[PDB]
Amino acid sequence: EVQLVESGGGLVQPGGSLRLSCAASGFNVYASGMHWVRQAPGKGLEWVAKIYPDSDYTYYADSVKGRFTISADTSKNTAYLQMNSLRAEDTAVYYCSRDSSFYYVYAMDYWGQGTLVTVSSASTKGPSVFPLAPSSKSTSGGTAALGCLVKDYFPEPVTVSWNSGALTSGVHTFPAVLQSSGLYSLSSVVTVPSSSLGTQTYICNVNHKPSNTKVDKKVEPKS
Amino acid sequence: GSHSMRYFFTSVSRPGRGEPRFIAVGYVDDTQFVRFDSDAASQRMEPRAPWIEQEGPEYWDGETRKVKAHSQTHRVDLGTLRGYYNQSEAGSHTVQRMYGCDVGSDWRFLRGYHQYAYDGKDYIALKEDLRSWTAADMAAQTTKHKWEAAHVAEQLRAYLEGTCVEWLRRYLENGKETLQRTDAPKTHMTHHAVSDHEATLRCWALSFYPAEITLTWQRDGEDQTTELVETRPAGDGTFQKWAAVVVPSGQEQRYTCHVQHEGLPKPL
Amino acid sequence: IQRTPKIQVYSRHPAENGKSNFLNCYVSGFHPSDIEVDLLKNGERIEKVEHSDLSFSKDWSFYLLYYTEFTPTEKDEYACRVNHVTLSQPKIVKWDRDM
Amino acid sequence: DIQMTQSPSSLSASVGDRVTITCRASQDVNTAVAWYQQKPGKAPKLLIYSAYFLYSGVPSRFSGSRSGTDFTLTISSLQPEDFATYYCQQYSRYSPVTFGQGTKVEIKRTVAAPSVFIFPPSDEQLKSGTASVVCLLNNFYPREAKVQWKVDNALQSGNSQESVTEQDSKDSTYSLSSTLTLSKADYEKHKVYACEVTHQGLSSPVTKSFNRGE
Amino acid sequence: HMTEVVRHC
Repeated sequence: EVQLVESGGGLVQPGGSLRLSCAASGFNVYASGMHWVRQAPGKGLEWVAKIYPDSDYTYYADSVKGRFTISADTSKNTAYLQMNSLRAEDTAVYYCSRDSSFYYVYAMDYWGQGTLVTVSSASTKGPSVFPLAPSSKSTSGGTAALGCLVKDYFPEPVTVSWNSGALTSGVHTFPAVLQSSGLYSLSSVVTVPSSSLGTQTYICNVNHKPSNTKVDKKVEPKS
Repeated sequence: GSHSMRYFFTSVSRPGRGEPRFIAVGYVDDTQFVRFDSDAASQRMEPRAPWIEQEGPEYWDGETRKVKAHSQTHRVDLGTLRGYYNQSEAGSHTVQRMYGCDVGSDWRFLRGYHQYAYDGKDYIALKEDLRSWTAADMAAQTTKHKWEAAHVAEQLRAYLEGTCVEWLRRYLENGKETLQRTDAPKTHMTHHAVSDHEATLRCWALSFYPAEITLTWQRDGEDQTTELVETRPAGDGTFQKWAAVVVPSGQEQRYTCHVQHEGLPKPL
Repeated sequence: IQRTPKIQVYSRHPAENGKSNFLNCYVSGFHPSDIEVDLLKNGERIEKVEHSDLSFSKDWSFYLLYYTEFTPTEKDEYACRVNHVTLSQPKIVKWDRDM
Repeated sequence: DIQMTQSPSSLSASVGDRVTITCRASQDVNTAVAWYQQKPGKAPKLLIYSAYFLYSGVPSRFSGSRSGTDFTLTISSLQPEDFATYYCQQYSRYSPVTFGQGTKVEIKRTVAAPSVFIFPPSDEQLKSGTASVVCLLNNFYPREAKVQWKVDNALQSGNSQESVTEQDSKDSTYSLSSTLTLSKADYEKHKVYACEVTHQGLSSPVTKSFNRGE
Repeated sequence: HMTEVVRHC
């Protein structure tokens, strides 16, 4: 069963180096081509580099020639992107994909999940989590909304769940907005039966792996 | 049907506001029929029902005099009770007294009551036997010994078994179409979705005269053991109540609401 | 003792837009007796508001009905504002028809 | 350098409608053209390879054709879960592959008014010296709404930012958040906070408010 | 008809 998992994405200073790794499973890296495709935030896909491990052959996009080097370790069944002289424009989700083994499919059939690389004058900061307490002045159709406000964090990937993921129906976690401060803040809301408020515990799990921050915040009606 | 007559008296101190507030209301069953308010213009016991207005001038001078005597007494009690608990003169405090009697289907005496509270807590109460007092603390035991000496229980017991029951029987006869009525609850159910997978079933009972009502849910066969509001007055003599369940959507048809009320032959 | 009031805002008869009715605000289970109750139309205080004679339940906690004559419409918003010594700041409960 | 132009940068069609995306190559690329469907922040899935061939396991309501030097992806019967961005690529096994700019497909559905909610800032936040007021518009269509902030009935500018969810994959609705950021000092100067919403599915604008007590 | 029997305390 073919699977690709990228890792090694993170925050790096401009001028820095970084190496991304693509763990292949359910095939041989030697027998296929690996590509890196990246996606700058809210942009389209940009092909970066390709390699055939068997005969070192490598090809690169004009935009990263002479800075990036793609390589493979057959003994780990893993391919890599060594990224040097990194600039702000290199900030993106990096996907690792392969050439189909079938030959009759002229395309990248399998992709990984992607890993975010943030190229910025450092600045790692954990988020503050505030309750959006369900209002105890109607503001219900028989359903109440409550949430938590995840505020002032950098660099990017923040995960919010509810009741350690047990609650998914009616959850809306908002795309992060960048503030005037140059820091991110998002909101997670959920709608629940207004009669559950007396009975049910609601906890939002906020995870900011870049700063090593996990917060579990209980959200309940105020009085 | 079981019937009752109750009187409710609340006295509240008003440091710096002058004389303390006195309110008295008389009920037959769940129907208010008389009231006095120290703040109101008349300074008289006023009628609060049609069937009481046919009583003569001697009745109204009598009730007014009696309620004025209750208020004058409470005006004292507030001061006495402050002394016992050693409380400040600048603080407002509340004295409450409820008394009345109970008649069975056969309109014969069933029970009598006389309870007394200070700042919303039990002070002293007449027992079941109507010869004896339960005192809630050391302060009320002072009042117990005083009222045993003044033969209070013996003279209340005469009122509760005699005057109270005979005037309740007279009120039941005078206001027959109001007090001996039983308005059955008008019922319906409302539905709202609250979720992709959940929905609220609310069960309404309205325009029912006696407040004694039971609203209970069942699923398939067994009582669903859930939101339930306190029975509330409609403002026109009748009463209202609702009960609700949050039920998984597509499964509303397996829930039923059950209504018990003396106006209904059998439960709905 | 201090007991915080339970507030219920509702119509005398099932609400029908354009049909005269009565808006009720039932405050119960409270102590002490001093309480302040306004009925509101679009957030603004309704003046001519009548109320029941103070009485109390078997736990000695008080209850009052405040009420006013009204004709509901779809866009008009109705509410009850209650101030009490037990309330940090005034509590506002909106009129929903299916409460 | 070969450059593909995705013909329509965005579009919206109702569930069941036929939709055609075109991709125009700067030189002859024979039929070495593949199509992908990328759902927001997910890894791309292959639809069509060699211009015309459906990849195995892809719904047959997808087809790919050529028309002179333009290449067409067609969704014959648009489904709610087909909300995505679609990308055409020129694929060469042994040189540099290049992608189209992409095409966003919105689902057009029945008008739905938002459910509005307003949240005051928490005491936990106020002690840190900032107050964020949040106004939330729940499950509506279409994406266009107006959220105005009024603090003591003064209209606000430049102190609010909003975030709009991706279209839902089943009901095809949007949720929106407008946050109003103030200093504890400026926040504690006023009583009434209101967000007023104009939406197509609302006869008149709706306002949700609070006075700073309760 | 109220009661006539009300003793202070």
